[PDB]
Amino acid sequence: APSRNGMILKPHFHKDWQRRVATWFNQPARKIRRRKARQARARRIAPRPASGPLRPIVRCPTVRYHTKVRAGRGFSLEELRVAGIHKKVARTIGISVDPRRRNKSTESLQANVQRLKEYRSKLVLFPRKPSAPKKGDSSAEELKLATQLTGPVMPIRNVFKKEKARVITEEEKNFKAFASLRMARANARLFGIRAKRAKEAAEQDVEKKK
Amino acid sequence: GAYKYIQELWRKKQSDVMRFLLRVRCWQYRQLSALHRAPRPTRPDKARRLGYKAKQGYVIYRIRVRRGGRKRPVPKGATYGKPVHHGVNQLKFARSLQSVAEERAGRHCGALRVLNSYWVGEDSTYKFFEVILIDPFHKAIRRNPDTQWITKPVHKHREMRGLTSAGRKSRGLGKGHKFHHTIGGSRRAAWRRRNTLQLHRYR
Amino acid sequence: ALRYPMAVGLNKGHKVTKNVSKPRHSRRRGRLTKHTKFVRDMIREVCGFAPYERRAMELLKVSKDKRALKFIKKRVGTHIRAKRKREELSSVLAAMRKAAAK
Amino acid sequence: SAKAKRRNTTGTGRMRHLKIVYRRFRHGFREGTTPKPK
Amino acid sequence: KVPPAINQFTQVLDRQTATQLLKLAHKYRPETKQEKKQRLLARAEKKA
Amino acid sequence: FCPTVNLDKLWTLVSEQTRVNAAKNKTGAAPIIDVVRSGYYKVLGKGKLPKQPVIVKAKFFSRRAEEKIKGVGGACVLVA
RNA sequence: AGCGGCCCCCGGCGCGCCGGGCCCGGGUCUUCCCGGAGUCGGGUUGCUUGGGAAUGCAGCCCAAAGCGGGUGGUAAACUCC
RNA sequence: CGCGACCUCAGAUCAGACGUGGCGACCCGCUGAAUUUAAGCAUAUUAGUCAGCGGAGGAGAAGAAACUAACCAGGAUUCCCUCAGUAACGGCGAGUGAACAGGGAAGAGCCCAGCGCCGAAUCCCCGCCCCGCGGCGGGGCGCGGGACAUGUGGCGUACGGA
Ligand SMILES: [Mg+2]
Ligand SMILES: [Mg+2]
Ligand SMILES: [Mg+2]
Ligand SMILES: [Mg+2]
Ligand SMILES: [Mg+2]
Ligand SMILES: [Mg+2]
Ligand SMILES: [Mg+2]
Ligand SMILES: [Mg+2]
Ligand SMILES: [Mg+2]
Ligand SMILES: [Mg+2]
Ligand SMILES: [Mg+2]
Ligand SMILES: [Mg+2]
Ligand SMILES: [Mg+2]
Ligand SMILES: [Mg+2]
Ligand SMILES: [Mg+2]
Repeated sequence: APSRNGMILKPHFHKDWQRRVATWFNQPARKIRRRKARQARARRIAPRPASGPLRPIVRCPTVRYHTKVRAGRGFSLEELRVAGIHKKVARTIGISVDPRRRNKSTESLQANVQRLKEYRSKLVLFPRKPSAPKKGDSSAEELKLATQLTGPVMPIRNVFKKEKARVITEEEKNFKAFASLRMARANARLFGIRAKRAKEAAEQDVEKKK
Repeated sequence: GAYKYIQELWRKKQSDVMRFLLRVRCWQYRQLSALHRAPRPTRPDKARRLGYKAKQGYVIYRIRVRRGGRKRPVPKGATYGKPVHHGVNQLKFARSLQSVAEERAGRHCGALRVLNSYWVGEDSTYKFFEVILIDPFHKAIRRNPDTQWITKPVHKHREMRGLTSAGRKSRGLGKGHKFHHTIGGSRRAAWRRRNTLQLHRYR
Repeated sequence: ALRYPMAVGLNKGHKVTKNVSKPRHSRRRGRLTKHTKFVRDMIREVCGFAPYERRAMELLKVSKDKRALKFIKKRVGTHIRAKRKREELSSVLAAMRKAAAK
Repeated sequence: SAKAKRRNTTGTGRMRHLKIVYRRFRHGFREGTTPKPK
Repeated sequence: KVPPAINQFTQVLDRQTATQLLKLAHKYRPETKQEKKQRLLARAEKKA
Repeated sequence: FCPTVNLDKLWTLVSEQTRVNAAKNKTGAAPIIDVVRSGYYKVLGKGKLPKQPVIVKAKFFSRRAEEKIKGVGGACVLVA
């Protein structure tokens, strides 16, 4: 039974909502369990970074997040090859791989390539056993710095550009932005039907010629 | 090799050859019992393709099962209730005959655990399937690293729970714009978190 | 002049340069190798043809094309599969005429 | 019938075998040995 | 009415050829078990 | 998705060094203002704006907004 | 209360000593596979779904192909992606 | 007219293993309502819910695309926030009702068959010697039995590759 000028509402309580309620009373213990697990893992993997392997750069899909950049899941097998790395040992260095990916550009590829090459510069690989065969670092650096990193590795951050001031020429003052947009929508809308009436016009031009 | 030539053959289930054979075997099996053991397969390639290796510890049974739908089991019709639910005849059970057959064999043979199955015959009122079974405690299977996954206490009675190829179909599992239930793992679990209210502390 | 990068029309999009390489020829599935072809045409002479496609080859000798397609479409399903099939069965009759009339 | 269940359950009578299983789990189902002599 | 592709497994040989055929192939039989052990013994013994 | 903005609330995307160092040194400075950086796509002509020859970059424009800018002695630029 | 003490057992983490296994990598040419059937798929029916000229599931009928097959949220044909 | 075989098929207090029943808060699969709301009621809602029958573990299930998308593109599954009381369904009436993208917890990928090469290069049981024996294993010698060519093991599975 309604009354003077309120809202109309539709609440979703006509079921038995009451056997199935959920309390967030275990919120802190859930936090506490994780730390002791998150610490202990990093103690298990002693010098290795706690966050995990390295992850790549990846742009976000849609028109809304068209512009931003984030961290992905795996380097592709194309871009590894360019670095000269095998898809089997990389998992052991700390490198991530997903082979479901593609590449439909070149400027994406060169960036993640240049990321990998800095990585192996800043890497440190211990020898298995005291002998020092190929790709085994010197004891000097191997003792000084052998410690974990805190947080992610080579973090992703969105850079911007700075187009400096410049003088406005006349080629720009005499540009008609709005009208060009309106023309553009139109041509994309009538691109097909024009040709079809034109083709039919030309397919009767033969009748005019015959 | 040869298992290919055989394969394209069985894809032609209407030539004079296969019409002959199947008509002949259904005669035969129809005379035997409802459940009996077979010594060896009738579709060897298919069985190899599901995971039948030819060693001792693997088994083949054959099964008969009657066709049709499901009559609502009650007295003389007369379901006591709404007009929507006066339905007794044009009703269609929610699992396939193939998975039904696996179930009988699992219940009759309790130690033996069930791998998968396939089709070999058809008739007006019967339909015949073969079923592939395993003995877990035979040492040939215990000592082989690549098939002792099933000697764990967890892969009991797969047929009773929907975990073969023929059981996984009826549940409805997939990834796309077509399923959207079973996002959790199953229909119940989706129903829960959607019809479950979450009351935080602070709000 | 002074064309800018529009965001709409026939030619839109933040412009880039493409890379070109081998494709994932996982996309090369369902293609016809010679050894596999030797199989299917061998089994064809051994087992033979089915009754509906047999019924159809009558209509095609008498050049009743339209009815052939509709029969097959009822008896199979989709328009496409029918169109492909009708052309196969015609080629079958071609070798027949080619082989016999000499 | 909740009541009808709870009058005959696993926890109602003697449990003359489970009572020790609980005591044996607490050490690891050891067997075949003794403590140190004296 | 038995079709031919099955029927051709009833047009078979007679006595006089099958004996010649079996009598021949009895010379080209595979390696018997423990005829194989002897073979290996003698074979890897040839390293001296 | 098309977040909108007017002209009055445009010089606030940039700091105060910019707007003051313009109208100064008399080179034809005419700074550059990206809206897609600060989370906006289309430009709208609600208000007015003070006399400096600014440049703007945005995906879309409106008719009156394009006018006011050229009226003050600036320009408009499109991007993808 | 205490980076307090004494005793007993069970842990695991690593260095020694024989046994047996394994002789097991990566850059330029010719062949291979194009791969899993009463199954996809299509009709008609019944239950279900937000899924609407049929989301999903099952019965009965018909029943495939191999530069093919599926998807591309309005039925159908013709074509490009 | 005795032996080899399987179409095959029964028997034994034969030697050696196994399954059944119980609890059932959390989990998986089937089956499955009426009160009630609509100020009446028959579709709808209550509800894929109570009751009912099965089957388990310390978690279970799902799971490494016959995907999402239309972007300068992402990239197994699972839980949280949000998208959202929205798009859509509906005696278009009472009423119902999701997904993607974005940010986080955690993060790990891999085997077969079929094509194809390798003197079946492979497995089980009894016998004897030696270590080890209370989660019955290892090493060696038996012209000792058996399964297997109606296909056992090594190389190798679309990450496109081999
Ligand atoms: Mg009020
Ligand atoms: Mg179907
Ligand atoms: Mg409903
Ligand atoms: Mg039980
Ligand atoms: Mg009422
Ligand atoms: Mg009332
Ligand atoms: Mg009433
Ligand atoms: Mg009703
Ligand atoms: Mg309902
Ligand atoms: Mg219940
Ligand atoms: Mg599991
Ligand atoms: Mg809102
Ligand atoms: Mg509902
Ligand atoms: Mg998401
Ligand atoms: Mg994290």
